[PDB]
Amino acid sequence: RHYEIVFLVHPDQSEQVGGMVERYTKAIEEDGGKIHRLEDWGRRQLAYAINNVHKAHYVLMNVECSAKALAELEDNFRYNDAVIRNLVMRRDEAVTEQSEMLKAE
Amino acid sequence: KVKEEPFDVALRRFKRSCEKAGALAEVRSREFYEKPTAERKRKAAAAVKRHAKKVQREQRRR
Amino acid sequence: FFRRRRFCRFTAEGVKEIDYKDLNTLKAYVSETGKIVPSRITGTKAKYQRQLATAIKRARYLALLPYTDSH
Amino acid sequence: LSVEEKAQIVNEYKQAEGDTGSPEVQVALLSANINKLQDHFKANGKDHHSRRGLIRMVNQRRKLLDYLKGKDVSRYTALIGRLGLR
Amino acid sequence: KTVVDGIAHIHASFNNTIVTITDRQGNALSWATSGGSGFRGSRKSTPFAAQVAAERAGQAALEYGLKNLDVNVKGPGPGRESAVRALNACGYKIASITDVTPIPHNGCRPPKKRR
RNA sequence: CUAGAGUACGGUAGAGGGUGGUGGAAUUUCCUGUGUAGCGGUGAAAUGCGUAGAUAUAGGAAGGAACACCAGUGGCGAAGGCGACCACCUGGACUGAUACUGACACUGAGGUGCGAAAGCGUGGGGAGCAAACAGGAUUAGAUACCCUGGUAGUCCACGCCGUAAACGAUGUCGACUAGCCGUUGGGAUCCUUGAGAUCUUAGUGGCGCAGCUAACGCGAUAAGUCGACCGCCUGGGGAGU
Repeated sequence: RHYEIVFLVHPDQSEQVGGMVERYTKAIEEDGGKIHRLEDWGRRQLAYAINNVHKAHYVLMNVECSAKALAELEDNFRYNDAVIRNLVMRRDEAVTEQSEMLKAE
Repeated sequence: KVKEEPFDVALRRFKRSCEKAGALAEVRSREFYEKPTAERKRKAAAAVKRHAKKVQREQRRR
Repeated sequence: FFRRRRFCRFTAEGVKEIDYKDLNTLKAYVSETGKIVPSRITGTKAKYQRQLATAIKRARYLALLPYTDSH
Repeated sequence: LSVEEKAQIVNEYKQAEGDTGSPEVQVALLSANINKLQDHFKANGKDHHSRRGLIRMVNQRRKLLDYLKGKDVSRYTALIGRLGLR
Repeated sequence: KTVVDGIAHIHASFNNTIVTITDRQGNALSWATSGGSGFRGSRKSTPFAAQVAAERAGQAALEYGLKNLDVNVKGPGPGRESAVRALNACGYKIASITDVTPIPHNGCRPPKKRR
């Protein structure tokens, strides 16, 4: 429960990422997991080279699903070429919205 | 990294910035492998040389 | 007393669960080369120094902070 | 073991008390927890540091039975047969 | 042939010092070593011999121009900083000086300790 | 009967285990460009590697193991041991409030387990390091130290062996006995701004009075004053044979 999936996509797929949001989160709603934030940090420059690119498109997302929808997005990120890194987390708490992109501008 | 303005200034800004970063004593400890007991002697002798230094200075702080 | 106030950079505020998101905080605790500072220089309490080292290693993984001056 | 799985057992083998101290409460909680772990130790075989915790609970269970037998017999066999031990 | 704004690479071991003048493309123009200046022994490892080989690389570099240099210093040995002072002695605008140093985070294990 | 002991309830801290996954720096082998005479090594040299284009230098690919800085008289574990990040299962300890059980405890011959490293069996895997070994040097002599190479092994799965300066050279458990300076984690009280204050438990360090000790030295983490159970010692070799 209460995961904090953060994943970044390819800079050439940042146009297509709007359909990529609901394509993943609709399957979570099939499991029975509500989503408490969905932030899109945008196109930024990395600190180093990840498969010889330098821009990305960060996607922040906090999901509270059961053990099956976690098995979904664990596999779908591995079977993609848009997404280049991911990080699944776990907190034992709830989620408020609008963390830092106000302050990051 | 040191950019540049006379030249003698940027030397001493580079000899010092390398040492204040490090990577000169660490290279010198890559040329012989210490078994982890001998790395527990550095952890033992340096802890004595710090707690005894906090007390020997108090004699100067009398 | 600069090493004294930075202990209160986390304990005077209710910012106990630090995140790997506030890069404006984490750049105060990283040296010019990239390596992480000790805790007798900042003087932070060792509860938070352990908690500070995780948020570096996660932000380093997401390419938000470099490792060395090479890349 | 979960929280409500503890509350399911205390409601069942209560001695009309509302109280969690009696041996029929304590023996019941341990026996439900030994049976849960037996499939943890069929996947994890080389988990030795967690094998050590299970033998604490087994030896604790044979000490409360002899305290129970060392007081009464009627309370004893009404608990052995209701869990299927020995 | 004409190139400008080259890069000077300095490799400094405990027994020898190798200096190479290149371009941004990483192509050899002029290399010069401490052993080629005729020292060959205990005199080879001195920081004086890292000035003789430094200027001698800086004389076959004026075949192509190269009025601007970018210095990468690499190695633990002596003559690590004496070679830089023997670069603009030949009259080269040194822009920036940069440490490059191979430091393994864990790495392979090194050889055993001498006795 | 509730002071030992155990349960139920909040709450923190951790390189405590096991099963997968993913990183970045560096080393080596290989490919390709530029470029041309040495590189490497040492008290000093030599064996070695080089125009059949090395070292250097830039681009690319493959693969293996270890996990800088944080890191500390710092933590956790019954002991051996345990440091990349995340998920996954999973053991115990601390701290507070509160109810319950009402002595349910301690130790333990025999017996049962977990046992560093080197080694052994079948199968994988082969980056570096490196016994055996080979060559050079030193040397009256040099099997040795030092130098250039280099195999089993170290790595993984499964099974075995059971010893170490397996060390705090100190069996486990319980109760009393002046102080002071540190430190991990946790509640307190407190004027409140604290770089706060004092007190109290659970650890982990430095000095020290009584006391003990052949002396050195330990000294609320006893070798002090006392209890309960167990193991073990009886001159040196011969011989842990």
